[PDB]
Amino acid sequence: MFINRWLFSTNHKDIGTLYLLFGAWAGMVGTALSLLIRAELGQPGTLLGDDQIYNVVVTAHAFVMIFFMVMPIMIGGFGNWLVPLMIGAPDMAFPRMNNMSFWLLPPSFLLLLASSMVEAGAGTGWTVYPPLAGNLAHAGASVDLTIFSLHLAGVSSILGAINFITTIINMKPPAMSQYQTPLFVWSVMITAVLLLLSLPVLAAGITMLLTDRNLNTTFFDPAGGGDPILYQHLFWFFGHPEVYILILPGFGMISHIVTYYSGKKEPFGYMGMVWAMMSIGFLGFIVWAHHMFTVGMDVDTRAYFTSATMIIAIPTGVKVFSWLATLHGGNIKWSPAMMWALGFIFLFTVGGLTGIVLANSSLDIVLHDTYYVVAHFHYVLSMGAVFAIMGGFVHWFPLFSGYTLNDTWAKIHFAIMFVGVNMTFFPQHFLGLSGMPRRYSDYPDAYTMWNTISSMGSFISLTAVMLMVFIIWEAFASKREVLTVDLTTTNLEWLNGCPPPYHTFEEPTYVNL
Amino acid sequence: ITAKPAKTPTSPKEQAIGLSVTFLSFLLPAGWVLYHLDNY
Amino acid sequence: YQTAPFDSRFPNQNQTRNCWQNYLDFHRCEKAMTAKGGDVSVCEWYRRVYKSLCPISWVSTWDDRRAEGTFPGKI
Amino acid sequence: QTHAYHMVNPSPWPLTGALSALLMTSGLTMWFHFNSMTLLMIGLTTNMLTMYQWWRDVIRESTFQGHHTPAVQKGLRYGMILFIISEVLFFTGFFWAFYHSSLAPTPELGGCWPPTGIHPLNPLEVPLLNTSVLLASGVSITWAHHSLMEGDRKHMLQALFITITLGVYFTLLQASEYYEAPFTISDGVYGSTFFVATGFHGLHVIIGSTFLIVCFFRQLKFHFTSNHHFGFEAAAWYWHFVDVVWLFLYVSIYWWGS
Amino acid sequence: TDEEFDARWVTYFNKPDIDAWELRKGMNTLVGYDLVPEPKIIDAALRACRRLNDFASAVRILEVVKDKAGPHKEIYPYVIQELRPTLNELGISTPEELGLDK
Amino acid sequence: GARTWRFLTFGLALPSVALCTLNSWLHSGHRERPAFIPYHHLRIRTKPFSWGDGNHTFFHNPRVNPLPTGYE
Amino acid sequence: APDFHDKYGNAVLASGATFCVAVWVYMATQIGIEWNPSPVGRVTPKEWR
Amino acid sequence: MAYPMQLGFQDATSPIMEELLHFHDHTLMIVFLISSLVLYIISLMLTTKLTHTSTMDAQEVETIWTILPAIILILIALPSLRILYMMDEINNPSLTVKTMGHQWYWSYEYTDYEDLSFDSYMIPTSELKPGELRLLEVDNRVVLPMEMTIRMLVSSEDVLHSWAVPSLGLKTDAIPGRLNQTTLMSSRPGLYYGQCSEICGSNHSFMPIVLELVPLKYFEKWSASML
Amino acid sequence: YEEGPGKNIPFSVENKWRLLAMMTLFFGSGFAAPFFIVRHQLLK
Amino acid sequence: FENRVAEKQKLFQEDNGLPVHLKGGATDNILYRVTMTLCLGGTLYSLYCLGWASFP
Amino acid sequence: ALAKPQMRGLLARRLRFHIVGAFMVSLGFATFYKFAVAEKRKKAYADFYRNYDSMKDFEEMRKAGIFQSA
Amino acid sequence: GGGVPTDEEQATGLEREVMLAARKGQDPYNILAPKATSGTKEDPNLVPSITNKRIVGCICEEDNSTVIWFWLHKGEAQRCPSCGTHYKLVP
Amino acid sequence: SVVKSEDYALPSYVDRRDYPLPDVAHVKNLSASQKALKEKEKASWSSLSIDEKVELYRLKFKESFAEMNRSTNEWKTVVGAAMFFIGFTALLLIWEKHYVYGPIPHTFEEEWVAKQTKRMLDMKVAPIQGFSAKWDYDKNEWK
Ligand code: HEA
Ligand SMILES: CCCCC/C=C\C/C=C/C/C=C\C/C=C\CCCC(=O)O[C@H](COC(=O)CCCCCCCCCCCCCCCCC)COP(=O)(O)OCCN
Ligand SMILES: CCCCCC/C=C\CCCCCCCCCC(=O)O[C@H](COC(=O)CCCCCCCCCCCCCCC)COP(=O)(O)OC[C@@H](O)CO
Ligand SMILES: CCCCCCCCCCO[C@@H]1O[C@H](CO)[C@@H](O[C@H]2O[C@H](CO)[C@@H](O)[C@H](O)[C@H]2O)[C@H](O)[C@H]1O
Ligand code: CUA
Ligand SMILES: [O-][O-]
Ligand SMILES: [Cu+2]
Ligand SMILES: [Mg+2]
Ligand code: NA
Ligand SMILES: [Zn+2]
Repeated sequence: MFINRWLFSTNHKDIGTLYLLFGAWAGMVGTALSLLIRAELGQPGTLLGDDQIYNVVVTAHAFVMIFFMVMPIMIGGFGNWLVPLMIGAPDMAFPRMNNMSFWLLPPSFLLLLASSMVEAGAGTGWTVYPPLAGNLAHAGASVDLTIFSLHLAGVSSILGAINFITTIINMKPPAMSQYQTPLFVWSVMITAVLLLLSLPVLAAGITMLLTDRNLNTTFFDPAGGGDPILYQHLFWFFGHPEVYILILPGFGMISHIVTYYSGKKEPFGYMGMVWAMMSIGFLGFIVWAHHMFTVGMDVDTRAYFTSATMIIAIPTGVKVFSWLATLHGGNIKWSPAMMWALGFIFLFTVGGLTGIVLANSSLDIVLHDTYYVVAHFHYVLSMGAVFAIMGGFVHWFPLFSGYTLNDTWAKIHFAIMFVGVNMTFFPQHFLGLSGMPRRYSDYPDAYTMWNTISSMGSFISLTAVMLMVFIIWEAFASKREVLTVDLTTTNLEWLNGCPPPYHTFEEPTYVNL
Repeated sequence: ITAKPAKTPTSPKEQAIGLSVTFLSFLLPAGWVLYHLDNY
Repeated sequence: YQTAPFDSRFPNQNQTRNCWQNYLDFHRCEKAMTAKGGDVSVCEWYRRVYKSLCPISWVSTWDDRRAEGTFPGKI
Repeated sequence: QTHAYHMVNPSPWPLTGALSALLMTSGLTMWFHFNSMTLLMIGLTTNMLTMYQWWRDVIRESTFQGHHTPAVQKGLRYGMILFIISEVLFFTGFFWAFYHSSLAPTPELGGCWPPTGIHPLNPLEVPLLNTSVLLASGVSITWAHHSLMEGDRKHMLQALFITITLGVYFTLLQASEYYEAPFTISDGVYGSTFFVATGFHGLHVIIGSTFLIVCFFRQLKFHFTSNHHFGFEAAAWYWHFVDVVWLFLYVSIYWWGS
Repeated sequence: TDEEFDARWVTYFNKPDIDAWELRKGMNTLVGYDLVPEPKIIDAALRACRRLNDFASAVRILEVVKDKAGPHKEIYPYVIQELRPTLNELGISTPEELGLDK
Repeated sequence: GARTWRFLTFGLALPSVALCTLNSWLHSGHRERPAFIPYHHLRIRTKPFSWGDGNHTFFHNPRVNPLPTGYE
Repeated sequence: APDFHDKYGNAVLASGATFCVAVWVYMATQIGIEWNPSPVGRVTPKEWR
Repeated sequence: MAYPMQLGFQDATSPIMEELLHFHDHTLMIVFLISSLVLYIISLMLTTKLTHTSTMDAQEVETIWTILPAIILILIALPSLRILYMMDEINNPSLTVKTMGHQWYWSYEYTDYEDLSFDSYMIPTSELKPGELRLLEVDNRVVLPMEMTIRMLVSSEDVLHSWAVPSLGLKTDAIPGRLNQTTLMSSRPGLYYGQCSEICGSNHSFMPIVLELVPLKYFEKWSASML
Repeated sequence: YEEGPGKNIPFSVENKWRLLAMMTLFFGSGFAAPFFIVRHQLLK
Repeated sequence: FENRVAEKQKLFQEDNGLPVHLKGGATDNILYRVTMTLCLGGTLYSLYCLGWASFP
Repeated sequence: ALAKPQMRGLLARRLRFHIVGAFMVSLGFATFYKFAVAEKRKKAYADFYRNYDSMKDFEEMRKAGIFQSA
Repeated sequence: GGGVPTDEEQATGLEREVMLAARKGQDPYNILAPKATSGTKEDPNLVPSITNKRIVGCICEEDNSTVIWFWLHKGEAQRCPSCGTHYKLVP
Repeated sequence: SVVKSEDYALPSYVDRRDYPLPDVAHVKNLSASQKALKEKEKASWSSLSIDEKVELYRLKFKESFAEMNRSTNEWKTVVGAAMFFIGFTALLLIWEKHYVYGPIPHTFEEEWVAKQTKRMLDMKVAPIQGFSAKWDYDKNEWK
């Protein structure tokens, strides 16, 4: 029974559960790698070794946080649990293929940890640029195991994207148009389209890298008439959509959380929210070379990428102002999930704004490959993607489990993590303006005060992560079973009870025209 | 939300135990490695 | 002569082809002038420009390949 | 249930497929770095077993158990279109690499395309024959489709056999062209682009031909009805995709790149 | 217009055979708006409560008038002042008279 | 209809294949191999191949594919 | 009935704040951390050549 | 170079870096103002017991939502692109210097007249002279004439590097097989520091750049002495 | 299959102290792994 | 060939509780056991190969 | 007796008042920031360079022993 | 030129059930959107079910993006909590 | 009034200031005296006692608006506990400093910093605003 249920699953909720457990475990690995980075940086000098061990830890930090924590939790975990429920569907379109999207991830993660165990690791940066990642400067298996790890993660997400798009398009009640689906469901469908189109270009690029390393191709090797800059274009053609992939499900969750804890039946400006997500998705494909402003492209190209990147602020602004307008007039419930979402609105706004500073090529010359970039992306990742994950986890935990968290503990957890992430990343703006480079194991002495403070903030965030594990333990330990949930008339996923039965919507909803 | 009282209440002492075990599971193994870095 | 002037053919940050073209131009002029027993001094402008712009290892490699018979540009 | 969707029996093939992907990738690592093909051959074998049993079960579910209602078939249509879109974007990366390298040939190549020392194939010889072959196979598979819709078993089988024959002809011609080519994958970016882009296309021709062969044996066994034959539709959509990729390879790499 | 809005709501609550579902739908809809309902609307709702033999809902309506005023402490005592004749006629005790403000 | 697509298959498509097969047959036969020149952008070797002696491409043809050191 | 916060909130807030301040002030000042503050208004420059 | 507890950019050594400071001031004022407005509005939405929970009409307010941000982005892009094109403008350099990145040090070639080239390595910590800066000094500085337009050409002979000098507003990637151009003009004599700005392996943190700006006549005699 | 709170999970919540052990091993293994990998790379 | 689909419909619709991957009979069990043995055995061998490759 | 207070639109009235107040404050902050940061910086650079003597600065540095080349 | 089975001949299982039901104008597997009645207490929307409760979603007005969801139980007609539209279960 | 897990699909009771009249009464089952009180409620409410009026309220509703809207002392626990755990964090930092970190570079010695500071002033580091601008070259002292 246990094997049939948990290894042979064809059930969207159980597969969702498997993704949430996998993502939680990957978060711990990512948090440990984060602490190693900030332990190295937290006093001047050398703690672990030279930049090779250091950048193995930095590279693995990013891969684990992105591919093994955020994507599995948001898309595999919240997506699988919530999407079918929010459209009244009995499962995903391809419920068996869904299981393979999950089971590809343990092997993908195994390949990543093998990459760090063999030789000297892949100390490349998560971008894996050649020639440092090539067979001369990174001889041996590490970078090939990294490539294969990304191949498996990529297949997992492409098949998942096919599953989501098909499910969302094809499995709604016959009366429900796309314009009567919840915003979370829209956020997943758009994320899935981005996956579908972007991952195959990454796959092409890393396969070229593999062949340069093992089959004597020279895609990226000037000796054969190749170009390291071509690899950058192929990776970033993926990688800019990838950050929109990381945020969009978060925007969908935020919309639900803000609506719910404002006591509203609906988000403000639904069709503007849909327009804003599809506009962000579309714009996200035409801006990639803002990661390349220092490579030597033509001025007119830099002027285009500056301008197209800035455009993104307009739809994103509509979302932020619509969240504010959803709060407006609310009967506000100061829940832990509401606190996460209010932190997300503000801190994501600050990170988005530092992204707008970066979009200016002329200024990016001085900011590129410095900690100012690191400050921008951790405001939108540790204080944006992660704040939406935490808000969605504490909001839907009683749905998934049938048990309640201790809200006082969850508010304490929010307060500690809020202090820790701000302490960690706010001072990195100063490091970046003043010229500290990225991917350094040590720094000139002038940079000591802000590095020290930033490392102290990383320890506060460690305390928050340990406390979250206790909080989950205390909820399963205590067994406070849910009774009544408010606002089920506009939150379909709760209407089957907590947790819902294995099979839901065996009899579909009735919706008339 | 509303909920039933705990089926298996976790007393302050039991919560101190859980919290202490949780923290130690993170801190001891990492502590042991970082203490022994020089040895490595 | 101070350094290589701005060349409207090569107005962008990527100056690779400016180096390459001037190396070719020098060596093509040198072959033309030596063939008839002409004077290589007429080729001097291309020599100064490629020497200004071109990395020493690129010139050294290209010179080796011209001697080896493996230079892939037309001279 | 009172919906029309398919609740699938719990299945081991997702896990065997995922483990086959671990074995193939760790096996390629073992082959490239540890001089051994053992893990790779286990992975390829488990991958083939997984594919066989999974698609076998899809046939059982549909032809033999009746779970493919119109709503389920509509989902499978979207799934196959979206899969083909992902495969288009995979080849787009290889075309981008080709145009990048050939539009701006570097000094190492001679600053020219084709590079100094490269003697391209004549696009009017076997590449033109390969073009006629895959275009003809698009005509023959369209005949097969209309024969099946019209209830004509013998002509469906004849047309689909001709389509497969042409795919096999293409594969054998391309294998011969690979052996006869005076340039190799190690011949700089020209060899790299040529062999990786045409080589992934060749793999896709082999996959598409295999899919058509499955459809041939299913038709021999009377699985398809005149109105219900999504496996054949999907194979034909995939086969048109393989033809269109070839036309873009022919115009780009063989003709314009010569 | 304001007078038109108020008249619609007075008419709604004044329907002689208003049922319990309609009373609750009316009050639960009304408190969604950016206003404290005019005494005349509240009078009509309280008289509906009387026709529906529902004393408790009359008291709850007085509580939600106070709640909708937010920090504007002047509104509720004004509304109670305007309603005193109806409260006396129908025997409706205020929440304060029942200790339900504690 | 089926009849029209069979008419196209046998009346246009397969004749075209037969004409291109003729064209290829006629232009086949071995063209003289060009002088070996050890160009550095060709015969790339940054890692031995994972088969044979490490120095032969996968579909090495001795008649037309020189090694880095020239024709066999 | 008074809840956990009514009974222990004052003690938790007072003891928490007191602990936090004392241990951060100790860590900041008593264990040899180098903060590397600005020399401006602090360091008397000394001949180096 | 950077100084302890620094909050903003290193002081400008070049006119273009001055321009970048005033453009950053302009843009940061906008960033502050928008962040502050969002935080204030959050606090405003969360500090009243008044409620309005019925459906709200969106189209009026979405015109403000989109037009005002669009105008702000134009007000950032106009000066942004002015500086981008100023940087690109034709200037007529007096001198061309090349730098080649390596694992892990920079080489410099001054080949307009004579074959002058040398390597430039970090000074190990244990060898610093009293008063010298940890991780920033090099054995052989890149001596250059002050108040003159210089063409720098940047490449690599191995992996990627990137050649940066913050106080001059410079960062140009070092890519093997590529020759990237930037222009350098110091308003002042002095010593101007930067650090490798593309991950390049074991000693990425330890291959700095030191420019040493002096009058032309000193540069000419140094050049002659380095042959 | 079993339905309801505590049954729709691949781990047991029947005993809160066995659960604490399992959760400790689970999260603690993920958090420890990078430290042991660093140790492994340093001992080569 | 003759159309024997109806006989396969009867076999695969038999009310015997078997999942679809085993419903064809004993051959299905053999092929499942071979597949799963090669997968699990191969995975253990991959882990052995990692242990080996993790040291010089 | 108590006067009839305003009973309608209290949320909207509060919003109008505070959004105007936020506009007026944003204008105050842009004026302060123009003065305390941006103009301060323009004036610091203009004042530094107005009578700046690059050769005198070089001679100071040279006499301090800073240069390899002088 | 024959030999290909028809759906009439060879469709089975649920596919056959759906195809025979459509021939009779019946929708037991909920492929079609039901058409609304006037929704009054006298003319309620009739909601088929195989059990004694079914979830309704009410799109109260054409083109509303918000759907109102509730369980409809066997017995007296119930009203949408947003628009008051009446629904009555028919098990 | 006992709410049961198996009741999840039935109309339910909520105390919410934005949903004043919930879908069900708080108490549905009535004793003999409560049945008599609901009969009395059909007569003039002027004849109900204050106690009877409160009992009718409490049958219909669980909490009053004042009760459901009450403030709590929870902020004190949250803030104090968060400060505790932030304080605990400093213990981890003290441990790290004592057991993990070795000595920092010799360039942070007081005499090194005093010499480095002079050399930065001699090379006029940041002379417009940042650093040397804060030194008085005429008085040989910080401004
Ligand atoms: C979730 C992740 C995420 C998100 C969503 C974003 C969002 C954006 N990012 Fe970011 N970014 C990263 C993750 C993310 N980024 C990562 C990981 C890197 C580093 C990659 C690597 O090198 O490793 C990076 C790098 C990075 C770069 C390259 C810098 C460099 O390497 O030198 C740039 C360049 O333009 C950039 C810009 C932006 C912009 C403009 C947005 C926009 O989408 C932001 C839009 C948001 C707002 C503007 C705020 C809300 C708007 C309003 C309140 C309306 C009013 C506002 C205005 C008028 C301005 N990002
Ligand atoms: C008839 C045409 C069909 C050809 C197929 C035949 C055999 C191998 C399969 C190829 C699959 C396609 C592409 C893989 C890469 C390279 C092969 C390219 C095609 C090919 O066969 O190229 C040959 C080289 O093969 C070599 O190196 C051999 C390489 C063998 C191992 C390849 C390594 C695998 C790469 C990993 C694939 C990653 C894909 C990930 C999926 C993405 C996730 C979404 C060319 O022979 P040559 O002697 O150099 O020149 C001819 C001289 N007379
Ligand atoms: C040396 C080569 C090794 C490489 C590995 C791959 C090699 C071969 C793979 C060949 C693909 C064979 C696919 C066979 C699918 C058979 C099942 C099928 O066709 O199932 C059909 C549904 O389609 C469905 O699932 C549609 C299922 C379609 C998916 C297939 C597309 C190809 C996938 C290839 C893998 C990608 C590799 C890309 C490399 C980058 C069943 O429905 P019907 O047909 O309507 O029947 C019902 C009627 O009888 C009722 O009256
Ligand atoms: C980034 C995450 C890490 C955060 C910091 C963690 C805080 C450390 C927790 C405690 O860790 C322990 O510390 C002990 C010292 O206090 C070590 O004992 C060591 O030191 C003792 C004192 O000398 C000896 O008695 C022991 O034998 C010896 O192993 C012990 O191994 C280690 O497990
Ligand atoms: Cu060189 Cu980093
Ligand atoms: O990518 O931002
Ligand atoms: Cu980007
Ligand atoms: Mg860079
Ligand atoms: Na360090
Ligand atoms: Zn309705």
